[PDB]
Amino acid sequence: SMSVKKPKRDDSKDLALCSMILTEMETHEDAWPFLLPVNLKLVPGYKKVIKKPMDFSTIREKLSSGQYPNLETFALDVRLVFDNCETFNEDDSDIGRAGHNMRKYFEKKWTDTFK
Ligand SMILES: Nc1ccc2[nH]ncc2c1
Repeated sequence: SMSVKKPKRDDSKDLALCSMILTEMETHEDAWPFLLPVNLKLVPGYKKVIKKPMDFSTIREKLSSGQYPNLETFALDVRLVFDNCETFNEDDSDIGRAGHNMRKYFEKKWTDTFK
């Protein structure tokens, strides 16, 4: 509270570390459904169903331009990619499996790096 400061974690390396994690996701072989925005003109249903589209290239642009206030907002956008994937794809599909794989991959990197 006012004038009562909690010790806080050193956050000076957060930007660099999120960038490295995002690089590892960008170069994963199962990243292909997530590298660019879904084409809302060509994919039926996506625009109406998925209220907040997100993809790795958009996360990279936001990270590179100071649009994440902290590392938690970065993780929220990453998880949004995989939550959108589950909403729109059957678990059994190639894209559905890719999303579950990438989520697992991310969360381990996240835990190992920050927790
Ligand atoms: N053609 C095609 C098939 C499955 C898809 N999931 N998301 C986009 C998309 C496009």
